[PDB]
Amino acid sequence: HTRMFSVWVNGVDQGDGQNVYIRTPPNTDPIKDLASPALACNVKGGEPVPQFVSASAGDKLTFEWYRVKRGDDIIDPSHSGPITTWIAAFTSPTMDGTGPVWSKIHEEGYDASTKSWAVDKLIANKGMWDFTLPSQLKPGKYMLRQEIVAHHESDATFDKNPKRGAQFYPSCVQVDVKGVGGDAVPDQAFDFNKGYKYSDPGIAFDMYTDFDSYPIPGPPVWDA
Ligand SMILES: OC[C@H]1O[C@@H](O[C@H]2[C@H](O)[C@@H](O)[C@H](O[C@H]3[C@H](O)[C@@H](O)[C@H](O[C@H]4[C@H](O)[C@@H](O)[C@H](O[C@H]5[C@H](O)[C@@H](O)[C@H](O[C@H]6[C@H](O)[C@@H](O)[C@H](O)O[C@@H]6CO)O[C@@H]5CO)O[C@@H]4CO)O[C@@H]3CO)O[C@@H]2CO)[C@H](O)[C@@H](O)[C@@H]1O
Ligand SMILES: [Cu+2]
Repeated sequence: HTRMFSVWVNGVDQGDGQNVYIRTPPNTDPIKDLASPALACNVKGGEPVPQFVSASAGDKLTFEWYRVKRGDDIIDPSHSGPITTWIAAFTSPTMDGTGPVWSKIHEEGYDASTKSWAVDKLIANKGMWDFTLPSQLKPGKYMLRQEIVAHHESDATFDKNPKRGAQFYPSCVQVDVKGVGGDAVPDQAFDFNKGYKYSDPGIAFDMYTDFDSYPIPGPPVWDA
């Protein structure tokens, strides 16, 4: 259990984002049903918030996460798994992030050298998660989506044991991308309800064995 507090732009906190520029769900509960409309932007994903983060293409962004209170333990260390970041054009305000619209822009999963997960790193860096807005990206509004997947109970699938299964923690942020950017339009058009399946070995994943690597679900990072 976890959710986002604010976004930082080149190391500058834009201030509490919850129901401002983040589509903040009412609590920290996980999505587990891969058929749920909420898989994409969580439980209030379809409700506009009034603001957009201001950034230029190429800018470094930091997503800041918390569990109960800002600056706390962030998420339970049991909750090992990867952290992926996505982009989609802002089609209309009542978009909810369903359909074939997403391109993946960053991922960290399992680092075998350190035996460290993305989540272990999120914790040790106090809920701060960094990535870059592609410098080639075309100026305009987009939704960013960033997702912690936790695998403490991914050793079964939800469809077989509803009391278990992988847990998805998606956060969608509204961003007005300015500066020069380039001509890149995100064009992987990945659909989460279609594209995440119980058969994916990055979902049906047993973290309680001697494993050497973790296959992160979805396409590779957008070639930009
Ligand atoms: O399978 C074989 C292997 O098993 C391993 O053991 C595993 C085991 O399999 C697995 O089932 C187990 O799972 C437990 C997790 O480890 C543990 O983290 C999890 O704790 C949850 C807890 O269930 C939940 O209630 C709690 O909810 C909080 C939430 O954190 C918090 O954000 C929210 O806060 C709200 C405030 O209260 C409110 O004031 C404010 O306004 O809103 C906030 C939210 O917006 O409150 C809720 C409820 O109070 O979250 C915690 C986690 O943070 O429990 C799981 C059990 O169901 O893990 C085991 C390992 O750890 C063996 O280890 C291995 O040997 C075997 O091979
Ligand atoms: Cu949890």
